[PDB]
Amino acid sequence: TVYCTFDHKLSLSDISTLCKLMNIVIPIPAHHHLIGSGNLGLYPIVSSNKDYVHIRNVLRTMVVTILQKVEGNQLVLRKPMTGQQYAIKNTGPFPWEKGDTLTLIPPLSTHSEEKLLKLGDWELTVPLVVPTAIAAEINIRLLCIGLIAVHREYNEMQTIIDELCSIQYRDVLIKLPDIVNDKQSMYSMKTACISLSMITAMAPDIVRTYIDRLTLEDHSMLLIKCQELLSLHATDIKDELKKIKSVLTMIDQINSLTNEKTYFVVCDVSADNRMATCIYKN
Amino acid sequence: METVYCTFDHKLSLSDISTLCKLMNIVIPIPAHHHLIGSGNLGLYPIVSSNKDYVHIRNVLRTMVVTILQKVEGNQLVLRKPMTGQQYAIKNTGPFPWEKGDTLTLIPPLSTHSEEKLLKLGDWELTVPLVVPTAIAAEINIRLLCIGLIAVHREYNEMQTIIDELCSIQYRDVLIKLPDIVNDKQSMYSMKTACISLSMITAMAPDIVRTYIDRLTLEDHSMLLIKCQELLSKRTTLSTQRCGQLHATDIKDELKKIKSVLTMIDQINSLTNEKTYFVVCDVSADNRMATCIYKN
Amino acid sequence: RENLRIAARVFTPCELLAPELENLGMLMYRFETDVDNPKILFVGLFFLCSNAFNVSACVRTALTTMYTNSMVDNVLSMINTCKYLEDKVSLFGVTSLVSCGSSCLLSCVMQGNVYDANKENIHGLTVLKEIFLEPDWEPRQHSTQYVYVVHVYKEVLSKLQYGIYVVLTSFQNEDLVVDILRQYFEKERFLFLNYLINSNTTLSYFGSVQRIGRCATEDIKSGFLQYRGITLPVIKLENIFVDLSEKKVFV
Amino acid sequence: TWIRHHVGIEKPNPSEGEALNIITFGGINKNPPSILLHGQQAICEVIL
Amino acid sequence: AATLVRTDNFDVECLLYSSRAATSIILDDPTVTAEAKDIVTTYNFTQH
Amino acid sequence: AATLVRTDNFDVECLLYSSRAATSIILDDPTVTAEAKDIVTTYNFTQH
Repeated sequence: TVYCTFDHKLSLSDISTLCKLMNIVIPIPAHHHLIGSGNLGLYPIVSSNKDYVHIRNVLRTMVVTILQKVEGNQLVLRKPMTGQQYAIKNTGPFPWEKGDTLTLIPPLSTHSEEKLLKLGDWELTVPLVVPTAIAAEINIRLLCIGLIAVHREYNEMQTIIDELCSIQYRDVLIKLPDIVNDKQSMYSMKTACISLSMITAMAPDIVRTYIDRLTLEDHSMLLIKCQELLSLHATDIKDELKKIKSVLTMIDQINSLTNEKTYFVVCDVSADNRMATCIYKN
Repeated sequence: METVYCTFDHKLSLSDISTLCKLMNIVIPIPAHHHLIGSGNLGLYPIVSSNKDYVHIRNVLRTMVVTILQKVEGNQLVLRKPMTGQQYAIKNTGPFPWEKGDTLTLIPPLSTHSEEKLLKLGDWELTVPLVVPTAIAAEINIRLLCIGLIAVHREYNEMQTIIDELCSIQYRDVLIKLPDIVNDKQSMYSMKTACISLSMITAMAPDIVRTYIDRLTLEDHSMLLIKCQELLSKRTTLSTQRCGQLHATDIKDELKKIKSVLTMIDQINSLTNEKTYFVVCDVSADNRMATCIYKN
Repeated sequence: RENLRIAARVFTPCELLAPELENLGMLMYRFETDVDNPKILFVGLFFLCSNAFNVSACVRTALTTMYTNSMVDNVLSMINTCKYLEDKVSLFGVTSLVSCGSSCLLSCVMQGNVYDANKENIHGLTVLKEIFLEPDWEPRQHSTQYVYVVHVYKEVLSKLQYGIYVVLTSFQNEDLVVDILRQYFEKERFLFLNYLINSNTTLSYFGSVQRIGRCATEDIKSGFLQYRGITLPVIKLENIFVDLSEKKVFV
Repeated sequence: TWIRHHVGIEKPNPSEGEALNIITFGGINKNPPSILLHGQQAICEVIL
Repeated sequence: AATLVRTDNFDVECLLYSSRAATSIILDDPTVTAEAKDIVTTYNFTQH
Repeated sequence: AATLVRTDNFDVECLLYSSRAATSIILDDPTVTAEAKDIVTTYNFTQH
């Protein structure tokens, strides 16, 4: 239990907004029994350069809590234990099909201003909760923006970004503007580049043959699309096992790049789909 | 709440109640949608043999809620779902022996159609995932991928004996034959999305890494540049002879190549890892059941 | 009463546990064996830190003199003739209740704090001082740290040499930990990007990290162990909620 | 290189975009100076 | 030329006056709570 | 020619009938399980 106290008296509109906002994950860095206005939420970091991946890294470092039982200016945050059941109100604009794993993502800046809190040069920046599929999708897009923006053209950076950025998952359009192009993608691409070099050097003889053998036997239309992208074996089988194991491990590494740690596992969903129950903590 | 009650559609025979009493502890995967019928959405019968991909099978088996049988009533199944970090008891189903401290996991059943098919109640049956150690799970994954790769391959006069040497595995003096034979497709699982995606990764890697390493080394990288020169030059010693297009590529082309090669990895996310569903603490006598703890 | 800790009774021949029959709280390793009568055989952390490459020659020969008999010589030969290390030996837990019989009985804790019974003198994990390092942005950041064990290999032109590291970090996230470990380990990593192609031994990575469990920041204290007068500097974690997780490899 | 050599800076200051942008986040990797007598000092600079 | 600036921190003991009954203090009964871990029980007294 | 098929979704209320005493139900006495925590002591209970 972490009690928050803002030291500043809030109005009835503020207590109505927090009553609307009850049962939401808020991350804290402090790990004390007491927190205040300075450490609550994500505003004490989102003034430093506003970089999405920077917020993502420190948000990985943060310690997550659940809002509970606001008694006026005092604000209970439960520290939720491992694998126990907890009720979460959602903020991500999604339809939230049950049983999927959930991660915790930096807030994608919508054009409309937030109505959560703005009080005395301090807002309540709440990070969103998303499914792991669209989380990995966003991380793919981050890595891809760096792969393209290491390459340099004039009036083509905008041509890549405006086509790529607006994505749709479960009838929801989101976008990520103003990428600073830091070297974050360069390191997290550099180990990918290393691993793709290893996939090249360690990939077996069966597999790139397996394309041509599959195509020369039979054909399918998605195989013809893969062909568009494309354009003796005398008992070496333990070597083949080892090479396929190495290629699989490189794919595990590049998957561990774009993967985000699942923070929640959904069991029951309300019909309004504002609150859902989970049984997980990392 | 803590437990789950399933109700069978039909009454149970005497041999069927005897089968459930033989199987009174087992893992059962259930989907997230709580279906109260004891014939629908339990044991994963509705997922294999109705929608089969072997990446879909591995994905859904990863995402399903494991739940262990506890007690059989006169009509209903009592199914307790595990809490993480606590002890439970598992009766042994897999062929491979359990020893103490082993990490356990759930692989899909090697579904030859010669099994005894534990329940068979009017076109509905019960197939359980095999509780198996983790090194075995990696090994069986790689052997199944090897069979699915070399099965499509033609004009090998050694094809029957190399499929035999793939299907023969051995681990702690318990042999099993892998059912991925000469492609009867009883349950071959067909692994076509998996094999095409693996070969797209091993296909798209060298030219995307070539288009990157041909760029921006005016500073001393000297840790990736010459390293990737050696890495590319071992496997492809003769590099870029005919050139295909003679080096006229698009920024959108490299965009699409990067996006596809990063999408296929998160498609083969299912064959990426295996999670330790159980860490067995002690093994009971005669290796028929074992008390374990639950993780993930 | 109440316990809530998870233990396992253990039979191991008494030759291998030479100082670890005296100082309670040590990491233990499972070593499966193709010999069918001892299917599993249990290995001391310091016993494998013998042929770890991090350990300097003085500490290595000192604990080799703590670790010289015929049975240990044969077991070290078996470990060296194993191709890789990390899945022929394996992490197992923390020592409590040495019995020292003929074939000695060991309790070993999987989860929870390290205590036999009656909850007097709750023991702690004992790590050799050479074999750990804390790569982090700020050392001992705010509060309690997660303790991980990392196996790292090295290749000096003949064979593979394994190396045993222990990291202590405030980061819980395994992705953040492997991202700071690649920054620590990049040099020998590029050496293995050279090596793993020309190698034919079945391995696929540079190292792997696995969580032991929680510690407490104010409960880290220095000291030494001594067996037959061999003073050996150790850093003793005091109260440990043992929380094993999966192995996470990195190349 | 010549400017750094004359003003007395270590020639490898870059490290993969500032240690993968944690020296963008800013901090200490160096040993602080081995001898110290009077505590803290920091002198800024305006050109005129 | 240059106007070099610098700040310096001083160790200052520093006294306070206050008139009597300047501010009032209301306080609850302190609340007692317990957390029972597997090896210790942490007791916590909060007072508002 | 061309024949064109269509799925249409409908929300339908269903009338329901039952006999005089169609089922007989057997009700547990409810057993108040007192869970204790630091702040809230949720007293969950069940009926079988």
